[PDB]
Amino acid sequence: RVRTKTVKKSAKVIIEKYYPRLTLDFETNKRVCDEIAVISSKRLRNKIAGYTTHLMKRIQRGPVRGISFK
Amino acid sequence: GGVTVRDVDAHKFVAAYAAFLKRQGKLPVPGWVDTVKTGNAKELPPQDIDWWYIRAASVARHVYLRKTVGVGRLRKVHGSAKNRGTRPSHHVDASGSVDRKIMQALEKIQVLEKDEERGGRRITQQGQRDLDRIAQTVAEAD
Amino acid sequence: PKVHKIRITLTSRKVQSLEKVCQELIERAKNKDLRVKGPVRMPTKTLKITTRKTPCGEGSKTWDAYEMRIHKRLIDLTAPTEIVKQIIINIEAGVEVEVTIAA
Amino acid sequence: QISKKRKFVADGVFYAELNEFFQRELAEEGYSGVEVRVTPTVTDI
Amino acid sequence: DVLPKEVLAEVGSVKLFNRWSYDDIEIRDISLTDYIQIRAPVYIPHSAGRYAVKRFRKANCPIIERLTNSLMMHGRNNGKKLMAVRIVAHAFEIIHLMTDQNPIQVAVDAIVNCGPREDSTRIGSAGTVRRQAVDVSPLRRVNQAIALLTTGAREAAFRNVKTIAECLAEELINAAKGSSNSYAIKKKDELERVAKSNR
Amino acid sequence: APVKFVKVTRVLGRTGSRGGVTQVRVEFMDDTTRSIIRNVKGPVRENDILVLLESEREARR
Amino acid sequence: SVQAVQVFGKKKNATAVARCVQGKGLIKVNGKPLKLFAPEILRAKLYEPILILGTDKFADVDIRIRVAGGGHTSQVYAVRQAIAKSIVAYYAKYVDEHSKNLLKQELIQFDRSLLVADPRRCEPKKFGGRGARARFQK
Amino acid sequence: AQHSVILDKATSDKLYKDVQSYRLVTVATLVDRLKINGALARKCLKDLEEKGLIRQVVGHSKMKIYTRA
Amino acid sequence: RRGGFRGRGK
Amino acid sequence: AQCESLRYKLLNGLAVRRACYGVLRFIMESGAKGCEVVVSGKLRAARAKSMKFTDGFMIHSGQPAREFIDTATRHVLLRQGVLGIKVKIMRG
RNA sequence: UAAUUGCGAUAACGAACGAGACCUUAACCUGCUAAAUAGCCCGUAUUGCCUUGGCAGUACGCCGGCUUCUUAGAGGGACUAUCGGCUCAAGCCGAUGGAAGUUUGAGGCAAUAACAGGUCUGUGAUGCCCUUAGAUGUUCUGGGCCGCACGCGCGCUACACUGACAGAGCCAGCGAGUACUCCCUUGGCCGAGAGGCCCGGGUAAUCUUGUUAAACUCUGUCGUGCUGGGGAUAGAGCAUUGCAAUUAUUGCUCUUCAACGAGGAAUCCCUAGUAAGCGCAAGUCAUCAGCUUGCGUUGAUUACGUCCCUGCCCUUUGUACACACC
Ligand SMILES: [Mg+2]
Ligand SMILES: [Mg+2]
Ligand SMILES: [Mg+2]
Ligand SMILES: [Mg+2]
Ligand SMILES: [Mg+2]
Ligand SMILES: [Mg+2]
Ligand SMILES: [Mg+2]
Repeated sequence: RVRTKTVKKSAKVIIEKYYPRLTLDFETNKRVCDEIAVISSKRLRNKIAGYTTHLMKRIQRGPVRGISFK
Repeated sequence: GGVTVRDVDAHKFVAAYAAFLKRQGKLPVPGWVDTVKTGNAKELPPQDIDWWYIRAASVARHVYLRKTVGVGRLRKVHGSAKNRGTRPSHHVDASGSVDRKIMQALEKIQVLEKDEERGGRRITQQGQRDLDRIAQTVAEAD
Repeated sequence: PKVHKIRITLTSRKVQSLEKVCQELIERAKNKDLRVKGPVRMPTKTLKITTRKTPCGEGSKTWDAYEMRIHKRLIDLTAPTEIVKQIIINIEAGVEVEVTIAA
Repeated sequence: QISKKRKFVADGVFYAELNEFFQRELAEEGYSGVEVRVTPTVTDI
Repeated sequence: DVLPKEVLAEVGSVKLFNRWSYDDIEIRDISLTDYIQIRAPVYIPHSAGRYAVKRFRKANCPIIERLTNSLMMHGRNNGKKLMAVRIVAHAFEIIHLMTDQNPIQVAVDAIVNCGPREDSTRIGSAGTVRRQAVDVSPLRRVNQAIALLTTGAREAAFRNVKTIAECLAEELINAAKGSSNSYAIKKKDELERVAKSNR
Repeated sequence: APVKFVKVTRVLGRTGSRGGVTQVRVEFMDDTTRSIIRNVKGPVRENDILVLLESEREARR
Repeated sequence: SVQAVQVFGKKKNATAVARCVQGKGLIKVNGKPLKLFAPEILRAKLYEPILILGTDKFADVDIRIRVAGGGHTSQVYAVRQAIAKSIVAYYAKYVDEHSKNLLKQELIQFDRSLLVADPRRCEPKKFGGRGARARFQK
Repeated sequence: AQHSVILDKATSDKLYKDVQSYRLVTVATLVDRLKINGALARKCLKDLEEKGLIRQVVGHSKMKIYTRA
Repeated sequence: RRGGFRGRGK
Repeated sequence: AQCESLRYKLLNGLAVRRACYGVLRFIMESGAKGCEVVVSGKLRAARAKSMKFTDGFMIHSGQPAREFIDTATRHVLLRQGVLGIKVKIMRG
């Protein structure tokens, strides 16, 4: 269960471009991503929302190298 | 309370109706007994002597539960597998004359009548009352 | 002007064009104050063909299954005979329509 | 008067007939596919 | 009314199998519990379980059902649980008449006593065997005990006038004690002897 | 024979030429201090209980 | 008006539709009573959902079920699966659930499958089930 | 190997003095030690059942078992 | 008795 | 269509590579993100071989190869034998 | 990590294929849009039994109501969500909830460079050579491709009591069907049987078809004897298909009653609705399945590992090999 580069890049760019509007809850990010992005797959949208909600859990507790937001 | 065919066990009920039909003892027989195979797939005649009467009782039992039935349908209803030799077995139907005439005789005993409007044979007003009457004979027999 | 309770049957392999054909037909009929009956959902007709894949018989033995699907999506209406002629106009390619007066 | 299931194969073969003939005839004129629309009592290509 | 008069007798009391109880279980040893499951009684063994998906999921599964599965073997008898279940019930009825004790009382002691404790392992020696005589885990012990009991009945009843209904019963009653005249005992002691030699 | 009861406390990989045997650390359940290393043929979980005919023999590593 | 609820149960290919209507304590399956419709040894496998709950809680409930498709053990598993939804839907919808929750917890601790179905069907392959044909010389 | 299709007094006396002590009586037991045919054993079950000496435990079309009274 | 090909040695 | 253009140019006397190379430029101005041409047969020798020319992007695996890819193949007759041509174009 | 799948260190930076993504299908919806070629409730007439007020069946309704069950559209639904114990990270293990927690299950498609692999007997795809009117072209009659002292492969039926035989009980799914000539076939009659005759339905969710298949369940007969297990071989008789049935195309009845007691050295396939048991539909077809491709019924023991044999991938290393340890 390892996520590919397309999700890695999309999750990083969404997080750094739009940090505050989305939170640790997975359900909210599910509807946040597809409204502000053009994605051709439902499961891929789930892939992004699931991994992207993981990042803020560890950002909330200490910063992490390789990610920078406004 | 009142009981019907559905309220009694099938195995003992058909035996009871065979015993009841013993006492009337009036169904024509064209002499086919003791000579017929009762089915192409089969090889030996039934051992018990009144198979002509038990089969007719069971046929009248199932026609009570079915709305329209013919000889062709009963042909495959009573069929079974046949040992073709070294080839794998298949499904083939029973003999036609035996099943046709055993129920052709059953109309004139006033149990069921013809259904020429759409086909087949259906059960008659007073015909169903015969199978109904034995239901009470068996129900409180317990 | 005698109503005849027409019924029309449709057939196609693709699904979206046929669906939008019925989708556009239904408002054209409801807005004229015509009693319309719903778009019933007929079973899909699936067809398959199996043949040997290799053309010579050498090597390993492998099969493939071609297939084809057909849908009907029939609709009926209660209207006079002449009015239905102008209501089934402007149909696109592929979809074939057959009309039955059912008088 | 034929069933729909056999009709949908017969007209597919009809399309195949038109497509195959056109390669053998109009190859010089830059042929690239066709499409057929069937209407009652008249057809277009 | 809606229930048979037979089952109306047992409905008043605590739930158990209709013919025989599941109470008063043996106190004889340890290391075989936690792998024989008797806390949940069942009327008939037959059940469409999910016991073949994980490693130890089959450890919490009725033993009687395990016997039913092992009872059907040798090609022809695959999937015939209707045929097997009557045989198990009849064997449990037969063993009750030769001994007033509970049929599960005898069956449990048969399994807990007919399990081998040592086995020989295959270690390569370039054509020779360096049998190290390892021990056997409890789950493997009950697994082999079931197999020996069922294959004994099938071999004994093969081409004999006796029937498997009481053929199965007689090993269980024989194996309840140290009878030593059963097929299962022949293999269990034979295997222990070869492990003793190969120590 | 004075047969003894032992219980497994930890599993340490799978040894043997064919993976049938496993090497475990056992506990004698009579002197809780004592603990040795043995080999087992079947599947083993934590807190399982084994029956040992002879305890003096020891296994590799 | 009349109190009634409809539930359904499924198996591999066995569909068992049930109708629960407020009645007087009568139970019949496929029209015939429970004495008949089952194989003899599996006759035990139909009455447990009743006895585990108690006949006293079946005072004014009537159930009629129609079942078709599948095999012999499939029908008895479908009808036994349908009973749980019929009884729990009628109690949940029409009477206080103080009973319903204790019935549900007690029955599911005995058996979880009473409320959910088990999905199992076959897989197509180009040699049979899962095995290939015999090889000549490997 | 061969059994007896007819029952004589030499075998008849064995029944009425031994079945009072048998714990189980089955077709296998009779064909085993009485040296009688299976058909005769089945006859013996039904003839002696009505005499009031054995009681039914389980009945089946393939095997039947009887015990003491 | 046995063929010597296939380059097996000693 | 380009496949026939290549067939005509190779049917008349012309270098096989020059005819194939001209196609790649003719494809590129139209706006295709990639193309591939395959030529097989007797390349001026008794033994036969094949050559492939490729540029831009390429897909092989998914069903998008079924629609996003336009493919064609033709046979051309020469004085000595037969030559095969396969052309694929991906349109965005 | 299933993966050149990633975390990262870095004389490399940035990219292109393959994997993944993707498509079909099997699992959830008492929520939306609905349906007389699919059902339920309801209302009439009508039948039987208790008689009750009830229970079990029939026929009708076409705006009486509804879509849970049957059906296919638009969408929702799993993401490893939550929790515990490891780790900086990627990740792994267990539990709860949930229809579903191996990538949820199974498939389709699927890289570079290649083989003296197969096919000229699929093609009006094709070079060269050959015979072309005593024809290797075409066409008509008859025979042969099946001919048998022997060795080898893929299968079918069995060696029986966990069985055979006889009556009764009684449950599926995927599919197919009418021409310029009859294609699946209901019902009625005759006929031991195979078959024959007469009305009629269906170009098909409407009729065949509920394809009420087999296995299986209950009640009896036989009684371990190669016997009522087993059906090779052969005689006589009756029929259908076709222009034509002999070396019988096939089907049915009587009789004949072989070998075969779980199989040596060797050897194949397989991890859950899976193995095995059993049948059905379609293909070739005027008739013939012991063959293949799919569909459903009943439904298991044991493992959740390792590189020992037979093989695959990466790195270091050795070489007198490069047709490459044949
Ligand atoms: Mg790709
Ligand atoms: Mg892929
Ligand atoms: Mg490849
Ligand atoms: Mg014989
Ligand atoms: Mg066929
Ligand atoms: Mg050296
Ligand atoms: Mg080197």
